[PDB]
Amino acid sequence: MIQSQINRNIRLDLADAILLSKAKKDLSFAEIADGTGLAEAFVTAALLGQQALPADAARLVGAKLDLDEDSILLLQMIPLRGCIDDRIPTDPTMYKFYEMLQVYGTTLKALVHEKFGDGIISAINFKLDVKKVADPEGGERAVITLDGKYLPTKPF
Amino acid sequence: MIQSQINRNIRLDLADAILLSKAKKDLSFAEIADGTGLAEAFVTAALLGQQALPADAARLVGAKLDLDEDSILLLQMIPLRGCIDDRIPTDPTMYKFYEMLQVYGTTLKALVHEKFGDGIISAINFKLDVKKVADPEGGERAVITLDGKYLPTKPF
Amino acid sequence: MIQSQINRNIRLDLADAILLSKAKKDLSFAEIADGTGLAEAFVTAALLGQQALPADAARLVGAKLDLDEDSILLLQMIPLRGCIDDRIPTDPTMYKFYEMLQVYGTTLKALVHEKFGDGIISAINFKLDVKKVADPEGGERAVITLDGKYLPTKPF
Amino acid sequence: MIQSQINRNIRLDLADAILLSKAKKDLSFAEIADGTGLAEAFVTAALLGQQALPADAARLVGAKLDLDEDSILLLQMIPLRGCIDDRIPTDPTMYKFYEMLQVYGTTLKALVHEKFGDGIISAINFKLDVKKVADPEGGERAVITLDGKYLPTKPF
Amino acid sequence: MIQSQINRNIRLDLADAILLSKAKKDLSFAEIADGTGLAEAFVTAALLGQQALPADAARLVGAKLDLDEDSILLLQMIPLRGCIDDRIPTDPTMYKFYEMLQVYGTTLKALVHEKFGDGIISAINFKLDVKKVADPEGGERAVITLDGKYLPTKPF
Amino acid sequence: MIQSQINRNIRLDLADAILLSKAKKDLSFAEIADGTGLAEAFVTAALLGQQALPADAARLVGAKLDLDEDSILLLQMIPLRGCIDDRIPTDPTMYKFYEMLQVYGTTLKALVHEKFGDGIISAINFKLDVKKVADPEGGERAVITLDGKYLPTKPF
Amino acid sequence: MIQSQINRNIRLDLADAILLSKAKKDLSFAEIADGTGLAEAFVTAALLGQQALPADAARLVGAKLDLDEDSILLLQMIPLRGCIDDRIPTDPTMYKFYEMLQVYGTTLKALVHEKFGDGIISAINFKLDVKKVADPEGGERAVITLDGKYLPTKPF
Amino acid sequence: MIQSQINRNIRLDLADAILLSKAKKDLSFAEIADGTGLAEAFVTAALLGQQALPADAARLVGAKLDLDEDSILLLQMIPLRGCIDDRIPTDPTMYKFYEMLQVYGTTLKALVHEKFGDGIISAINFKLDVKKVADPEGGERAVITLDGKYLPTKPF
Amino acid sequence: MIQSQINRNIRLDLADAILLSKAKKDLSFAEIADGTGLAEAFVTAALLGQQALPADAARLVGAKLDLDEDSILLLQMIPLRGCIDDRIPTDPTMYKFYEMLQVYGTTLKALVHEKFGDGIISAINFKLDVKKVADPEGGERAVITLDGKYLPTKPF
Amino acid sequence: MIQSQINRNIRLDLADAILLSKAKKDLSFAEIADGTGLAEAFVTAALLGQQALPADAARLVGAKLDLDEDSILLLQMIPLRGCIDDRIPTDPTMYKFYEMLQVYGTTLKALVHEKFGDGIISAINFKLDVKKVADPEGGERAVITLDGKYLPTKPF
Ligand SMILES: [Cl-]
Ligand SMILES: [Cl-]
Ligand SMILES: [Cl-]
Ligand SMILES: [Cl-]
Ligand SMILES: [Cl-]
Ligand SMILES: [Cl-]
Ligand SMILES: [Cl-]
Ligand SMILES: [Cl-]
Ligand SMILES: [Cl-]
Ligand SMILES: [Cl-]
Ligand SMILES: [Cl-]
Repeated sequence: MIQSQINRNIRLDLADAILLSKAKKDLSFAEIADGTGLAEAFVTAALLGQQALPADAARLVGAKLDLDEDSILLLQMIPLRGCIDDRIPTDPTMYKFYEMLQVYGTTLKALVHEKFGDGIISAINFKLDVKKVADPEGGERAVITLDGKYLPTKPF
Repeated sequence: MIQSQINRNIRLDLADAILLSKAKKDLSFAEIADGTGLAEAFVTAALLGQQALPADAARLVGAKLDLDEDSILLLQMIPLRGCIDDRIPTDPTMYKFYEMLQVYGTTLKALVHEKFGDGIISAINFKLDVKKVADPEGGERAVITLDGKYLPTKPF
Repeated sequence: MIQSQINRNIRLDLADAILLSKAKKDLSFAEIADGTGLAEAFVTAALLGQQALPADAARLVGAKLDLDEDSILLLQMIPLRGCIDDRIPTDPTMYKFYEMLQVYGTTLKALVHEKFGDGIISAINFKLDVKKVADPEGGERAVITLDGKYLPTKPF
Repeated sequence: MIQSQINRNIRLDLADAILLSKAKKDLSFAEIADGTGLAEAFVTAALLGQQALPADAARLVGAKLDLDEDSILLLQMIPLRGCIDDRIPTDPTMYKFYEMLQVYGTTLKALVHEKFGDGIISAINFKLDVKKVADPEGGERAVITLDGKYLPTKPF
Repeated sequence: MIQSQINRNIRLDLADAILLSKAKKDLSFAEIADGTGLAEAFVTAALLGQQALPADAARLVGAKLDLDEDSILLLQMIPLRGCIDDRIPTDPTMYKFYEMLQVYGTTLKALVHEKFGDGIISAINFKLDVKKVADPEGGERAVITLDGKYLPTKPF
Repeated sequence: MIQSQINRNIRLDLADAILLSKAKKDLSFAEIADGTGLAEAFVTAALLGQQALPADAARLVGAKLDLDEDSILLLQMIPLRGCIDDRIPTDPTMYKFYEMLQVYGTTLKALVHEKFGDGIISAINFKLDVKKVADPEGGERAVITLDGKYLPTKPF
Repeated sequence: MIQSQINRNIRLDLADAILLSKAKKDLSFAEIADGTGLAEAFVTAALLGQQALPADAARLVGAKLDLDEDSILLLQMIPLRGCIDDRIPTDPTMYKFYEMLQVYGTTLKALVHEKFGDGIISAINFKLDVKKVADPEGGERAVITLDGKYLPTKPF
Repeated sequence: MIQSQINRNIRLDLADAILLSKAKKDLSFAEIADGTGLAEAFVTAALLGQQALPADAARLVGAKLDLDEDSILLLQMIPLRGCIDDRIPTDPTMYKFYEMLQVYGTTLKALVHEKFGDGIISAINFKLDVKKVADPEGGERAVITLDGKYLPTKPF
Repeated sequence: MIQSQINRNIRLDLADAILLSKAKKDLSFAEIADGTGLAEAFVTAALLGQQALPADAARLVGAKLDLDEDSILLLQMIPLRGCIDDRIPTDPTMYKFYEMLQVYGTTLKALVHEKFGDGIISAINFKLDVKKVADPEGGERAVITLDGKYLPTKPF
Repeated sequence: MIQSQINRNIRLDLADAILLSKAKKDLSFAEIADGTGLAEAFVTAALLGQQALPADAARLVGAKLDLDEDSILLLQMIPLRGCIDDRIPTDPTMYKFYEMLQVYGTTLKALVHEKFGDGIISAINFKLDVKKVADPEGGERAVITLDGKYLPTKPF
């Protein structure tokens, strides 16, 4: 039977223990998500308390990280989602995504309505991925792809 | 000589004036960006107060929207950027982007450090586009691509 | 061409003007929505800056309330949604709905997960209605029906 | 003799103990509420620290979840209600109920005053239920019914 | 037909107009409420935008303050209630009532539960009055009486 | 010699222990303050961390609740007062009192200045009591009396 | 009859007009307060919207600053007090008094409870002055005296 | 070698242990500071985590309160200063000093600039004392003196 | 006589006026500060409402920007300082100085105490300059130098 | 393989442990960073949880401070950065750098755009140093140099 959480700190504590294990084993997130059938981002978001793993993926990543039974079971719980400590990120890496919203949120609204119509892009019916790409000027670029279903507001 | 703003309300007031004129003339953002050299997202951001237009583009959009000279000039100022009224958006369209951060923010961090290293994805060396694609299962998907340069932290 | 807002105050200023005109003419919301083809909840929300009316409905309610042409046009814009002044309602009537969330919000989470799965009830593919019902123990009850599409989260 | 709580953290910690014991036993909220004489939504709220169970119900559920006597006693205490961590939910499932308020809160005010009068719909003399039903267009909808007593403001 | 507001500022602006008028006429609130059939605190609350006046009362107080027709009309509207600018009062006279809550809030909960049970003291079915008495050790005391209906929460 | 706290959490954890003790022994707040020479509301506030008990009261309540000697001593310190977790109450019982302030707070200011003059009603030279009184329309009413010294501002 | 305000902006806008007049005329606060029978801290605070001037004083300053009669009448009304824009000063001169509270706030408490007892030092029955006095080590110090009554807290 | 803190809770936890010890032994702050050569306000602020003791003072107060060597050493650390839990005090005693700033804050600024000039009054080159002075009209007055160097701003 | 401000919006509104004027005349801050005797950073801060100009400088920049006499006089007032609209900057250029404090805040504390001792670095006895230095690796750096006086805290 | 953190408290707790060890051994930060290859500001930031140490440096400082292996590993993780407890610093030493931003933030934007163009100064590609210079007038000045790469904004 589906089980769900109501206090994010139970899964966030476990996130921290997972990350300590990961480090001691010198693991990558790519290699933890290998063999689960599930994208890097999805599996990583789960370890970090933001998705549920199916029973088999839970058992497999739990094997790779030496997790007790209670942990493997926590990973299959539907989480109380929300990874930002207090609304606005302090961490520069995370912050720059928030800054993208402070610069473009209204343009994104404006252009979503023009191209699709009244309503929203889903973050539920949704995938993302992060791709490292060569910058043609030297260095590297991240291509983060947000792929969500257009959901129209339709009048009643 | 480059000129800059310190109070966002001046450009955000102009943005409202622009949208009314835009509505009266029944224009699209695609049409307004036509003949500027500049991507739709970049030109939309500027009208909405989040980017400067070069003089030529400013005159060009300004003639389309029948803007006065002060307005054409304001559009060339470097803005006091920040489009969200009060940190967290109320508007469902804008809010879903914020929610993507609440679900994936720590995943984006984790994976950025794994793939690139210690540093950040730029919001300044950056590009975004919004693309509509049909959904195999019916409907339209929005694919929003955030494209930023990786900037490493290096020890000193 | 679809036109969208970015500053809630334009439509909220217009809502206040509409509400004064309404009261001068001694109209109900029922009678303003009558003839539009649209549900009284929808037309009301539109008046109050939270939905867009189609042009014909905008002209009808325009004529009823004696609104000018720019006002009828504003009523057709896709709003910057968000009716609460500062996140938490101060008004007792509005506040009690919030209070229902403070009491039942985790129970709603738990029961959505058990009855539907991992995901959300949509507020976009959505309708609500308010019905007066006699209370067998004297007086009147409000039955408020919130009706939204289940959107699952599925792993990727 | 009636007993009451002043710090939510005591029943919320108990909430988390309950959900782990629930998860370990692979129980459902429906089967914990069975035999209590009480709605599923009522008993769940109580598990999650938002209502008091009567001693008979507290004893029945405590023996389902193997809880100690101090816990069975806590469940009968009148709680310090408020399930939301910091005012605005971060969890998308919970958040969408809040989003319903951001969009329709003033419509609900307007329509309660129109249909009932000056006053409020009670969150106390109140019930709720959640039903799953097929959507004629395909998929499933949730029907959440909020059923409260109208309490008039009467002048003095 | 009943009419209601959704932005407190329209009625708060009218409050400031009422009070300038009152000052110029050197009127008290006792005198404005006289002949109204309504308690001083009720009529005052209404002038200050926190209650609605019946039509006769509104015309009567408007006669005494020389208010235009729209104003007399605004006083009959159901207000968007909430007199505190930004949640916590800055003004020392108002702040003390807030302080009484910081000191006695939890005692009031405890003693409401013990004396009545699980539920709330109504703020809607409610009367308020302020009485000046002599202090036995010299000076004056304020005896403020909050008189609200007990509404139990009962299981469902 | 007089002893005082600077962090509310010491006394509030103590309150949680007191309430647990109290619940086991199935005591009321009536019976705990009995024998104390002090008003029910004063003694309850003290147990809840919002008042100091004198040593004899501290001893008498400590024997009834079976508290250790360090606790009986803590009960005697002058508290770091402030019972609301985070400024606004989430609990519907405590919240109605905050709502009374949102509706009537400016009316209280206004009427205080009219009856007494420029200054404040004391919450330190203060008492409160709660009484049940049957409502002749049916059920029960809570009559809460707030009784505070008037303290004028006088120019200097 | 005493008149009072409920919106601070009305008196704060007047403070701004007073200050520009005061500058045009190159006046000091000492000169404005002279011949008034009142301390410069008191009179200045009134001009700044935080105290009420008695009628005589009000007419005296109003003459100095060339104020209209509505402004002289406003200076006699009882203000909605609170001079800090948003809880915490941004101004370095003002902020430093706030920093004195962050460093020494708990000490002040501890030492008021030691020297006087349970209770508070008044900000209402209160005098304030500011002296420039040379520093024996060189330069100038500021000596600011907060002279307030001790208001005890005792059982009931 | 000078040592400093970055997390206030280490010294604030110690502060609570000091106060429990102080109470158990029934000491006063005047007697803890006596023999130290240091002003009572200074020594008290250090005990409460807002100043650092020199090593001999740290040893001397540690003897009187029976503290361990880890504690005595902590007392000598330069603290992370900030005694107010969350910006605005909840405690009536501490709050009144905050209210003094809400009333007199702009006046203190206006009178600093008049009497000294453009700059600030120091909270660092600063002392404060608290004297009891009986009132001509009866009871006692607290005369708190804030004595800080004046630091001008001057153009560069 | 020294004249000071107490509402930042008067000088910030002027700041905007100055900025439009500046842009119309296509002037740099470098050139406006020329001839005033004052550092470009000082003169710019003044224009932006964060410093006062001496009469002569105010009349010079006044001539340059075509300001009227009330303005030239506002430029000479001691401002109510604080340039950030709502505590945390939204603008990427201003935000990165805030991020400097989030990353290095505690390091600056720790190193200040190690190198100078207990106390602060002044932001009043202070100056800053911004200098463009070529980066060896390609492009440009800004070297921003903050030059403040060490003000010790020492006991009393 | 690179390891990163998502919860600042793990490393902020280690920072507290480091500082106590550091206190006990009476070390300075200059000594701890000696032999590290790395600047003092860089290494201190790392101990305080705001930078990652390369393995050799981690091993060195761990030896000096007697840190266990889990700790030496932690210091190599990429941190969840953000040293400020709750956005605005309470500590006077930290606070003055925040005030520099409230006074000069917009001046820094302005001069950055004039001297470099549209864009930001990096806090990532960044060096920071703190130096003591004798004050020609008497005492010591702190010169903090912030040295960051300029990152331009250009249209796409
Ligand atoms: Cl969604
Ligand atoms: Cl960037
Ligand atoms: Cl949705
Ligand atoms: Cl209710
Ligand atoms: Cl249900
Ligand atoms: Cl109610
Ligand atoms: Cl008081
Ligand atoms: Cl008081
Ligand atoms: Cl200082
Ligand atoms: Cl300073
Ligand atoms: Cl950067």
